Amino acid sequence: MDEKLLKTIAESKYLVALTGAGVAAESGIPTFRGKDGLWNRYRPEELANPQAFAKDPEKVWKWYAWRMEKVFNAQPNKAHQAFAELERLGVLKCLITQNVDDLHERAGSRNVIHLHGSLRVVRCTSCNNSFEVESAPKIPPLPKCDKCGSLLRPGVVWFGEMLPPDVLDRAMREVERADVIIVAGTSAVVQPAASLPLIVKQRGGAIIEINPDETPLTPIADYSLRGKAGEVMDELVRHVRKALSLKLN
Ligand SMILES: Nc1ncnc2c1ncn2[C@@H]1O[C@H](COP(=O)(O)OP(=O)(O)OC[C@H]2O[C@H](O)[C@H](O)[C@@H]2O)[C@@H](O)[C@H]1O
Ligand SMILES: [Zn+2]
Repeated sequence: MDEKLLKTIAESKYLVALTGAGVAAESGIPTFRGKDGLWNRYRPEELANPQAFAKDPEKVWKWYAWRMEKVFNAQPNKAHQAFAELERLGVLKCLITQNVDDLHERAGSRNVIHLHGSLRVVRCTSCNNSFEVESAPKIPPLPKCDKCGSLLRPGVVWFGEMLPPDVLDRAMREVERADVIIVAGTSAVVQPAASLPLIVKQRGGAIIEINPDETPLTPIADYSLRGKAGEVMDELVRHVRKALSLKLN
């Protein structure tokens, strides 16, 4: 929280952000890895992959319906609010997230890229029909497509599956032009998302990591703030807004 950091942010020409599950932790949603991580209690090999879904679609759907209810009922936290405000102020140009929740949107964020899909989306496993839901379905019965009758599935990206080309390309273009990137709440291990901040640094930009833990990205982060995203981002944005308000214009 030194002048240099605030300066880097306030004077940035094209700041972007990459967020992970840690940014939703303060909304009561557990992260995937770490202490109470979901992947530590639930096996990603049975809940986060096409093979498992085909084997037992009822089990996978029951789990996602539960997660959907949790997210739809959760509220955006101070971190979500801070990112939306940083965008309102004209500083944050684009927010790229690995999160499948819609908390960034519900906080007011407008230019959001969902690298790994969204829990609000449900799509067919056979035809191209897809749509959004207001609340979680009850399982059983298995959600079936009203177009061809085939099994529907959560509109999220599972392990081994390819991120939508257009989505990753858009994110790539964003980081290729960013001079500063805030990387908050992500463990920096899952690819290709984890490689996006490297693009910014390789091109000459700065990395600002926000995470209570150190990660594989920490060694190259210009700034690495050990704290919760809610507290850190709220303070950072308030300081940035103040700095901007002081400019003689
Ligand atoms: N309050 C907090 N504020 C900021 N960061 C936090 C907070 N609480 C926890 N974290 C950090 O959030 C990070 C979350 O790491 P992950 O659980 O691996 O979440 P993520 O990086 O988004 O996962 C990537 C991807 O893998 C998953 O399978 C899934 O598809 C996901 O999108 C951790 O490094 C953790 O320390
Ligand atoms: Zn269909």
